[PDB]
Amino acid sequence: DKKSARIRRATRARRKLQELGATRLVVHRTPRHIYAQVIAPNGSEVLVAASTVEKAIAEQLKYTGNKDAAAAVGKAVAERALEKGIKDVSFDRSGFQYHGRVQALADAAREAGLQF
Amino acid sequence: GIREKIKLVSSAGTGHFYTTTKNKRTKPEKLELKKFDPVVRQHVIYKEAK
Amino acid sequence: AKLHDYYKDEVVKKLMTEFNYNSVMQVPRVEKITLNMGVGEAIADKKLLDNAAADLAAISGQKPLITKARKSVAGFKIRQGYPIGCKVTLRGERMWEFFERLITIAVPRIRDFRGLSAKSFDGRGNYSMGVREQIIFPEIDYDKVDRVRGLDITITTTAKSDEEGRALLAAFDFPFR
Amino acid sequence: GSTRNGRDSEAKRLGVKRFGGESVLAGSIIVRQRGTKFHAGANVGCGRDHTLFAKADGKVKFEVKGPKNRKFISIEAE
Amino acid sequence: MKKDIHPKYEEITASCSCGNVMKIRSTVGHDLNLDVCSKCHPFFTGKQRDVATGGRVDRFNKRFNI
Amino acid sequence: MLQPKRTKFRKMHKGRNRGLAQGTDVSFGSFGLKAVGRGRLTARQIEAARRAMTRAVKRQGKIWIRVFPDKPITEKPLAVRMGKGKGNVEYWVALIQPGKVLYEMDGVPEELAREAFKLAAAKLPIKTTFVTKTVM
RNA sequence: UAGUCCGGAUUGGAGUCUGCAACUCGACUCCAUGAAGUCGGAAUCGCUAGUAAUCGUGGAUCAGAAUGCCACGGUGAAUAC
RNA sequence: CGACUUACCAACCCGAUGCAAACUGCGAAUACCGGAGAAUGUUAUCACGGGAGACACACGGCGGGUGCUAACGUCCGUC
RNA sequence: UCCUCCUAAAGAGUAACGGAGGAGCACGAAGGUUGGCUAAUCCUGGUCGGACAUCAGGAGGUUAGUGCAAUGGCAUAAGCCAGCUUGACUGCGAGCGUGACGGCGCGAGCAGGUGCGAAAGCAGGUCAUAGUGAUCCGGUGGUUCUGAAUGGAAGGGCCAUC
RNA sequence: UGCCUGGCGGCCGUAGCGCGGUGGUCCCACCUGACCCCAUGCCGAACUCAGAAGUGAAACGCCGUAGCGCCGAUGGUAGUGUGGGGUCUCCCCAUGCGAGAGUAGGGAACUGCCAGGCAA
RNA sequence: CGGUGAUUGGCGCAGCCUGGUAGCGCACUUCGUUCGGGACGAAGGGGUCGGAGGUUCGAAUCCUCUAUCACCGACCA
Repeated sequence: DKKSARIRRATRARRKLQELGATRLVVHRTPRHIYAQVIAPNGSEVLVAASTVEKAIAEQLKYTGNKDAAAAVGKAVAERALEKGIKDVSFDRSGFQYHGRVQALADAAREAGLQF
Repeated sequence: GIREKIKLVSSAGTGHFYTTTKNKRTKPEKLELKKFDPVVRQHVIYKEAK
Repeated sequence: AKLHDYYKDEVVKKLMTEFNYNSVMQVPRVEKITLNMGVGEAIADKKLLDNAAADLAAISGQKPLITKARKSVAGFKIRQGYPIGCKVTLRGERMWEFFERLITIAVPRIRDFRGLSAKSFDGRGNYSMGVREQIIFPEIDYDKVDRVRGLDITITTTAKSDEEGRALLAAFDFPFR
Repeated sequence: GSTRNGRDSEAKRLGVKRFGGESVLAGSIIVRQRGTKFHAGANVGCGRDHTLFAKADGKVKFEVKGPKNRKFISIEAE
Repeated sequence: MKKDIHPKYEEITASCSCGNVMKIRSTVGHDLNLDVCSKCHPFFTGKQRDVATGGRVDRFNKRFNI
Repeated sequence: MLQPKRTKFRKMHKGRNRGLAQGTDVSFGSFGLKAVGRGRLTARQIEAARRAMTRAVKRQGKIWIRVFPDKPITEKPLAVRMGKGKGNVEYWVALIQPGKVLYEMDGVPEELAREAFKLAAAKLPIKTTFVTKTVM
């Protein structure tokens, strides 16, 4: 299976990360409309959520689901995370290898000022 | 019984040494471990000796 | 890949009327072709496997992977983690070229050929044939080899029944004894 | 005749030392156990012998979580 | 695919005795001369000389001559 | 002699025979031989009470044996002092609770089964009774 | 210089002769097939002159059926202290 | 080289039936730890200091190992 | 002498010449970090190849594995594979557990110096429980700590260790 | 505010299996090409990149179906704390607790935060 | 009554210790020599380690239980 093999893949980075009570940054790589959101350490509510499925992001991008679209998400998350007074977060791969669009979404957050 | 003991002597100016065991009759090569030296306060590469 | 574009609008279109499918993705497609070579006698000579690995470098298009022993039995004197065979799992672009070279100019090179068995299916639609010579492929120069033992071609498709995968190979005329 | 048994060992004194709501000062061993019969939860650490030691001078509380129902040991903070 | 470990994949031009010139991608080398292809092979005519092989009454009447 | 085959352990504890029985209802046959007294039946006692019972119901018919011993009993030899290990296994007993059906029988009339369970009850150290398969 | 263009058994098909008739149970021919066999252990045989060794022919027996038997010639040694 | 009849033994699931100290998809009563509260009990609770004795136990109930579910037998836990 | 189960009576502990088994090792990778993966046993097909080698597919679910006999535990895997490394480091250590004691065991956190990972983070050994013996005496190296008038040295003391 | 869908949780089989049906303008999956970023102890199958022609086939979500799994009464039974008794290797009485298995039955999950589509 | 050590071709012995092979002297089968036996040379055949049941990928080998085959014991009242 493709979906359930990734859930057990990320569970090591979920159960250990919520044990420390860290405000986590959960990314969800998809070949179209890559997602990213900021989740409170209680696990039941979120604080900042932004991606290319909204009409305020995809109108300035040619294709949603490549590297320069993932750079537009990670910049848009860090501009909204500083408005809530959230500086120190922890990145969550969510079962994706830190090579491509999940790295450019993490590089663009570290350029804007999201300290992790 | 088979696994005899050796002495990892520091290559630095001091004479501090760690002790350990090594099976000679199966893997006869010397150890080149890199542990902390408490006298020099450095991380000097250790060498095998008796 | 001559018969890759022939698959797109002369084989899929043919199979939509034989088993009355309703969607274009319901057609059985072929996934991979795996070339095992069960050398077996590598406990005596290690270079016998290296000569067996050199035969898949000419019959297939890439380097084989040696296969370690899954279990260990004493009836053949093998241990856990010993290379006892070698496989080539070719798929994608080079498999339509290998399937072109196999059924056209390598199956008629079989000595004492009457036809392939039509009952060699595993109840899912995956065909497996077995040949007994290397000289059915033109890439072997006939002087560097010293063993009669050939290989076995396994064609893995995405069918569900034996009749459903039988009509997929039947478009390539697949002589069907 | 003769016998071949008569051999055992120093009983290891395992089990739970501190139960339910019973204030434990940080670093206090709670459960001494063979494997992870009881798993470590909130504020409670797990040692190299699967001794769940407390980590915050508070209470205790056992639970069952996930989809395996493993008694779990947390620490209410008082 | 990887580099430096795989053999050559140069396209060649095969040919049989029936004149069926067909280019393939293989690792033979310079050229290739073949015997038969999927066509012009005795597989659909090979079974023609197999059905009417048996029979002993028609063998007998050739020695009866009338 | 009903004897088990490759038990997990050779010798087990003595154990008490407290509690009630489980095999109360007559399931396989139509007439049962239910026990009333609390005792135990050695492996020779099942086979001896089977010979005196099967012959009275002459071999046509069918007899179910609802008990199996699977419990070893040790016995020290003569002129052997106490201790120095556990004794050697000699025979196999079946722990019989009150209410356990011992034998069942079908294919015979009610008169033939009545005068045959009495012949098997005199081979057993426990007091038994005559029961019949009831509906539900 | 290879079990190889050596060797020919075995076997399948098609035939010829003889004889009343060729399956048990004949001889020969055509095609195909290709085995053991690479000089043979202990031990043992024949021969000293046209001799041994090698090659072919003929006769009896006989409708047909010999590598056997009986005869005829071609080439032709070595050694006997 | 191939196989025809098949009084018989019989693996895994299926339905039913029992057993186990070294089996538990279940599961008590007691017992033990911690917290709150009334009453009672010559602080009956803990720590330190001075002095010991004792370390051969026996029986009865209950849960047992063993012995023969034998012993005013032996070995355990509580009263 | 030590370790595992039961007896052992649902906290711990608990005896017998009671019932079953093991240990006096090993590993520089079989340790640490990061990344990825899920078997056993059957069924069918397929060259030698057969009950069992290797290849493809299905059921099944951890009945497999965990270096080692047993118990508990393991899918976030502690099981398997690959890359990099030596935290198998030094000085401590709040706080408890278990012992009559000698002792043993877990351990958050501080300083220095590193390893892996982008980072959060983990690592002062191995899934845990056996793989071991107190003292005296003597040996090896370092540290002027002492050193019998003074200056050395011998011998003692401390640390690491046989 | 409703219907959907996607991500993150509580709860962990009343929540999981099987059968039948259904979903593509959103979303999701399959797929497309891979010279390049990366990588296969061979294969781009996995991982990774650049795109959107086709499909809802496989996967996933939703609904129905009890054919299994699962939950679970009330009563009864076993067991047992305390005090007595007996034909005392076992059982009963007074009182307190009260199973397991089984039966009637329930049962095709509920819900919190945010984003997108649609109808309002 | 236990305790110690073996039971491998038709005979009895090495092989076990230290797991991946079943071997030796005889005997038997055939040929050779002799008129013929016996003797002697040459070729060849025959067990799969008492049985069961562990351990490992694998057992004659390692452990446990058995059967009868030998030796050692069996006290002092």
